[PDB]
Amino acid sequence: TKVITNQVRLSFVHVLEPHAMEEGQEKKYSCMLIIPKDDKETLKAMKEAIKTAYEGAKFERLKTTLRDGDEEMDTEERPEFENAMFINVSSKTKPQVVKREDGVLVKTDDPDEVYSGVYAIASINFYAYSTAGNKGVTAGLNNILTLCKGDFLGGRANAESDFGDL
Repeated sequence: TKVITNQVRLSFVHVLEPHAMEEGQEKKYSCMLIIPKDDKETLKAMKEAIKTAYEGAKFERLKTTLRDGDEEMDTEERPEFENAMFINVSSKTKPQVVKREDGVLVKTDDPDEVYSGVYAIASINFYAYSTAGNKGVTAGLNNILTLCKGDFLGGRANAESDFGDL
């Protein structure tokens, strides 16, 4: 079940303080990992973990949270997804978030080191769910190593948002 990625890019970053996805829900810690499709190693490991979660709990019809950037996103609007897979990972408890300093790991909560767009190594853990007969395999967030580089991925609201009322 458990994967330690190579380099990925973080987006929708809520690892330092928890956030409610939707109104009324429990606040959680979460982020999106964007994984280059070049990274067979990480994606195979994910595949294998997903398999194991399924094993331990009809496969071809198995719902999972590992998604295809090029297929699901418009990569001219959102180029961070170009040629990438992506996965939203969540944790009810606070993950450890660290960086390397003089070769040792220390915690950081600097918003300049931990931000949407930053590159990182992440540990996650896949597991089976079943919620109001919503069934499948998902992944929990464990910890993050921020590599303290990458351009900021800023929120941009959509047209329906900007223009929808009038």
